[PDB]
Amino acid sequence: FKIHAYTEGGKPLRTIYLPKLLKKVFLDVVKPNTKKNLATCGILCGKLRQNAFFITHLVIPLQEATSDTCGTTDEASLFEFQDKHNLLTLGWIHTHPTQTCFMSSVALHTHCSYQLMLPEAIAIVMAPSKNTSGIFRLLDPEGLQTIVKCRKPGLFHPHEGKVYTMVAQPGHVREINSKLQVVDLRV
Amino acid sequence: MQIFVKTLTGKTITLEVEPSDTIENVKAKIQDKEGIPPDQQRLIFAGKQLEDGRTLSDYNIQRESTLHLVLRLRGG
Amino acid sequence: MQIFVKTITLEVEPSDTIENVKLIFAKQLEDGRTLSDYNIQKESTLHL
Ligand SMILES: [Zn+2]
Repeated sequence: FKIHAYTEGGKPLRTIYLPKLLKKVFLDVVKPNTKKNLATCGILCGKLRQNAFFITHLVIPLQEATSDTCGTTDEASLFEFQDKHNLLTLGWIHTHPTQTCFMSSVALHTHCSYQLMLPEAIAIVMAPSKNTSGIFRLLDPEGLQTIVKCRKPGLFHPHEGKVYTMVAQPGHVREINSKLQVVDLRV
Repeated sequence: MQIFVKTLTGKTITLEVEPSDTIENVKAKIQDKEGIPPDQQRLIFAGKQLEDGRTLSDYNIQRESTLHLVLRLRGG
Repeated sequence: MQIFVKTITLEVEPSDTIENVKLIFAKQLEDGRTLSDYNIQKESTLHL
């Protein structure tokens, strides 16, 4: 039951407990968007206890979207919310309403910055028209270095090398049966 | 002087700065140290989101002041 | 949506024809067909 998770570079990763309910509950709350073929994003928020992280809250921030992108718009009000309740950012989640399950260059660039601050940060992608999903992270250090060094123009563009990976099963992410709270800040 | 940038991931970045540094310049330093692009960064001090073209002294940011960093999220 | 042609990036619509785009997709793309027929999506890689 004791897991030791090592990055490519030899760095140990702390455990993140993820409620079993989160993927299902996320798809439920963002369904009106999904049905209008609109991507939606969410934040995985939680707490540090005993050298371990717990995802306690799914937060749906103020955002804009298309069929192929979502993006937050008022991160200051989101900070305010997280700061007041002492919620850490441990990862994020978003939908591919019609696409397969993968991390795009847009998502990779977004997630790199989180993972650089928190080696354990994860990105969950839901592909509900395929009925698939996955939990991803960049290869550490090479994947992160590739994205940090990247200056390629274009919202979407390709990268050389593998860059990212699906988290190991089992891994530092441990899915548990647990309560879950969703906070929808949208207007 | 030094200032601190607390992230929502539980980490605190320390930065050597001058009072006359623009917020833009502070973001570029965060890129140099942490690898986070400036356009993804939003910096907050005492309830105010800080403007790229203004300086630390314009917001009365002082030695050992703590700023807060929140990131733009984008997927798809 | 943006797709890759090995590498150039193209801005396209699912209803754009192969003719309108001008090709293999890991099957050769018939000129009278559209992109959506081949389940082409963002970041799909084509070969010139
Ligand atoms: Zn890139």
